[PDB]
Amino acid sequence: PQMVKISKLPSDFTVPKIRESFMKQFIDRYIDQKLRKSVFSIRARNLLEKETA
Amino acid sequence: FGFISCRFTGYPSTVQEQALLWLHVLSELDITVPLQLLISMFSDGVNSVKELANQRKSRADDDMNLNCFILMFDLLLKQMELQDDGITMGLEHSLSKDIISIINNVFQAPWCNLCQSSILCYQLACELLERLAPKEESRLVEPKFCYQQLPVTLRLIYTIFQEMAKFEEPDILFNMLNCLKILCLHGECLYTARKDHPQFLAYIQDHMLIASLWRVVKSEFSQLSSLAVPLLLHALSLPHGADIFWTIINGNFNSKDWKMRFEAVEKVAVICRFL
Amino acid sequence: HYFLMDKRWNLIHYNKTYVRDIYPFRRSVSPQLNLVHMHPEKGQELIQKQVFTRKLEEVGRVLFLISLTQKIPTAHKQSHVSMLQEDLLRLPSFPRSAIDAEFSLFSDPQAGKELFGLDTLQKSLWIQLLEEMFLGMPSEFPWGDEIMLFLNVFNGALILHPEDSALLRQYAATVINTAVHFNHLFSLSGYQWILPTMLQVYSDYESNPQLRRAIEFACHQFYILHRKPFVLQLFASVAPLLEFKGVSAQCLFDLLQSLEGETTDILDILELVKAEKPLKSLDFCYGNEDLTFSISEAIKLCVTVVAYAPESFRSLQMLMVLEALVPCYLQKMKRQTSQVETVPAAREEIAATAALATSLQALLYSVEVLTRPMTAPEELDERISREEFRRPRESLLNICTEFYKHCGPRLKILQNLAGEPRVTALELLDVKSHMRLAEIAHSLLKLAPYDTQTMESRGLRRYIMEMLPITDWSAEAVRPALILILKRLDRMFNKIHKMPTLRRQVEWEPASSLIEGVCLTLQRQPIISFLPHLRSLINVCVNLVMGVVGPYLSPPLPFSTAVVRLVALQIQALKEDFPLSHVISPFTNQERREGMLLNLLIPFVLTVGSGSKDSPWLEQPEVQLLLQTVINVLLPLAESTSQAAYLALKVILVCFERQLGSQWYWLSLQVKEMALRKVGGLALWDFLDFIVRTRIPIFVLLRPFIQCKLLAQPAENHEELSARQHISDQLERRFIPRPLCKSSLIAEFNSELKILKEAVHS
Repeated sequence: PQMVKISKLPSDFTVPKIRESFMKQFIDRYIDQKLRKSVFSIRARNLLEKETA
Repeated sequence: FGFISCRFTGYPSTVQEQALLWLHVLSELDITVPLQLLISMFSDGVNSVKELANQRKSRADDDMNLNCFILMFDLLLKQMELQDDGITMGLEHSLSKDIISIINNVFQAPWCNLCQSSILCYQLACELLERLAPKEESRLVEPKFCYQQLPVTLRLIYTIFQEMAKFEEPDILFNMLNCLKILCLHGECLYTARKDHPQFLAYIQDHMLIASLWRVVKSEFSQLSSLAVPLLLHALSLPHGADIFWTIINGNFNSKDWKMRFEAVEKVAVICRFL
Repeated sequence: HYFLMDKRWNLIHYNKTYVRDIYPFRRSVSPQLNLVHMHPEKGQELIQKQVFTRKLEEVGRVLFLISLTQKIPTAHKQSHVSMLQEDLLRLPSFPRSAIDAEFSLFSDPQAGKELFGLDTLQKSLWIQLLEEMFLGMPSEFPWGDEIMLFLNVFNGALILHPEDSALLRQYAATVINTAVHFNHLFSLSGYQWILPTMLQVYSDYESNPQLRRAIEFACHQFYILHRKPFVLQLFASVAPLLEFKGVSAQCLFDLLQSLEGETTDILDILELVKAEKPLKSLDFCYGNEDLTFSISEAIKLCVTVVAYAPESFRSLQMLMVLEALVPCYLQKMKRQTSQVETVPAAREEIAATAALATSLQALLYSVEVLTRPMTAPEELDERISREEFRRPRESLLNICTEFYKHCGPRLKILQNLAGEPRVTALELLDVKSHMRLAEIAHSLLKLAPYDTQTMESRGLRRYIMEMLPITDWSAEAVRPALILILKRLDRMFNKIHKMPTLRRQVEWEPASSLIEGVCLTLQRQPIISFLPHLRSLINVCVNLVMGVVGPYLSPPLPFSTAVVRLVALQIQALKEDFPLSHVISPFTNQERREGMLLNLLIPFVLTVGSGSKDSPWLEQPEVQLLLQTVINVLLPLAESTSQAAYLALKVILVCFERQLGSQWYWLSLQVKEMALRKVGGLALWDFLDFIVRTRIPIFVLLRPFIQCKLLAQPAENHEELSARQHISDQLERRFIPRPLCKSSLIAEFNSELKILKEAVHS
């Protein structure tokens, strides 16, 4: 099982266990803040927005 | 705090919003305004708004009033995080009753952006109720009258149901059902109503409780039913609930209108999902 | 009123229904329709009824196919499933039929909710049918982009009915079933077909705690099955959706924090999972007790994806994800350590900051190919290449600046509250890291003079104005980064000042921002003043502010102010190595003294003298030199030059009043000589009126000459007559105490300077 090995790391960073195959295929391819929750939810529920999606 | 206090005793939302804003700026700096004075001046502000609306009606602002109330709830929450630390006053507390009365009046008071502000107001009221609650669900079930002279929590439950009859947005109904869950559960409001105010509980059961909980049960918004069903079971455990639910089920499922049976199937399925 | 209708078959056609769906046969005789006039309400009622019947028919068709598949024996299952899959693929209208809805009929208060109930039933049935097809196909089925054609239906069902708990848990169960079954597909891809939709729904319905809980539970199960590949696919599918609508940078952090902690199953999703066991990692390599997904692990994953191929597009996607995650992570750490006692949390936060520092130093070390300048590369393609060049560098600068700014003072506070001095002040972002940041910024600056968007880049501006000042610049090891940045700035500003006037089209707001960053660095650490590149940069900036034809367009107010502030700070730092006389010498010559007065001298005196009651930034010899310069512009003349000289004299007298000290008699003698020579000619009376108004310490000395002698001389012209009369009125029977904390005087000086500057060029 070939695992991702990278050079020139600071020697204090251990690369996570990621398979080389996956890495290769991965690389190749006013209180307005509070009201933002309600605005987002109402926009999402609107039939026009669902129709557009 | 006389200059802030005077702004609320008899002025419209335009005058009161300035004071609430420059009290919000004080709260942002962790300046502990005493909670009793804050509650008193907020009660004065809500009463002044209500009196001015009554005067306008008799002689014969909405966003302003709602924004004032949002700032009011927000300041109450923020100042309770600097003073009421380490202890959760029960619903039967001297200041918790005053906060409940303020929330009651705000809900009763005449209030795109309007919908968001309304949702925010109900959310802040729910947060206040959470703060004033024992913060622990008690046992869900146990194995005319005078509208006043009732505990403020019973009036708040009554008005939350009354207002919920007038709304359809899932966010509004979710926040209102959350307030009821804090009141009906998380505190023996309806239990104490049964023990001490049987007539009020009978009226609520026969007229608003189960009918409105049944109305708010929908399959599209199962978030609402997630709160409706525990409240519905708690209502059924209470007196007069079983009969009303029996009449509702019998009338719906035996209806000749196939659409009514179509809807009742959904309602009962969603009730069963959250049993 | 008018509806298309079929009379042979009693059908009234809903507008959004495709013709070929209802009339599918290509027989010789074409369908015959009628343009029937109806009352609109009656027509809509008929359409609602017939659409409901048709939708019930479709429900029955799906149910019939489901039952047929389930009746098929254990053998013939794969053959039947393959037949179904190929039939769906060759069906020209499969996803549209399985995913559409009657949005024009849902809104009707009558017969609208019944259609919605039927739609929820149909979507759930389609999900069940496609899961039945998937489970029965070979687990190693060679898929492609066609799997989306079958997965979009799932996503479609989650767009229409996200808040339906039955639909939501059916979706989660079937997606987990497909992830388990098509394990190899969903260990490399597949989540990219599904995760963007789930993230969009999670961000959209923030107000729905049940939906968010279900999505978080599903993502937790995904991490249980595929651990690191799933997180990488999650970041790759959230990178396009991130915004700085769109998936926010906070809801992603909320999803991650839900991932790290175990979540309860409120909707009983697991009971519908076909492989319902205690879910394990589908890969033996990831088989471990790694059920906890720390955010630090996500940061390490993004750093690793960048380190693998720094210039890849996926690299910049993961850089964007890191830029979204790190601020939220730091704020969350601060909040957590504030909510709990400092004694136990101090060690945890120090360790976490050290881990993040090592991760970011790994990210900076493992990226040296982004330090390279943009190799010289239709026009849209070049702009796309420039954006792809600038994006990773800007993101790296933003990430490192944010982390350093937050964790500097935070680490100092923690070590103060650590309860033990044994904790050494670990220098986060060591010398090589600072060099990396400087070389990345150097590449961006080398691109900047040709791209208006590169100099306006927020990452480069943040690094210059918020990372250079923070760095110590005391140790010799770190200084070369600053020297490199200073040399790059000197070269770009020299090129702007050089022969090409086209280069001067560069927007002066980013240039002023760079100069302000240099000023802030110099003010924070005066030790950097001795750098020769800094002196060259200041010289180039001075040559830019002065109108100089390349061996013209005057720089605007912000750039000139920044340059003057830099000059003032440098003079403050280098008391004698950088004299102000040196700055003013190359401009004391005639034909250039006006520009010096109106562009350097007056702005310099306004910047230094104003701002406080006392201004000890400028020493006495410098004040003497400036006074001599102004008087030499005056005494040993053009009208505009004289006006500028008198304005500068007023500015020096007011701003540097205390510094003059025992130098009022000589000033009075010089002013008396100016009056005798009629140096000003015009506006000299304005200068005297100013002196009388402000009653500056020279007013008491010049009172006798102005009163008894100057007013005795007859007036020449009405223009001077009015000023003389105003001065006489202001002398006696007029007190008018106008001065007030020198603010009004400085405002008057600045306004007069602006007016004179506008009048000169016109």
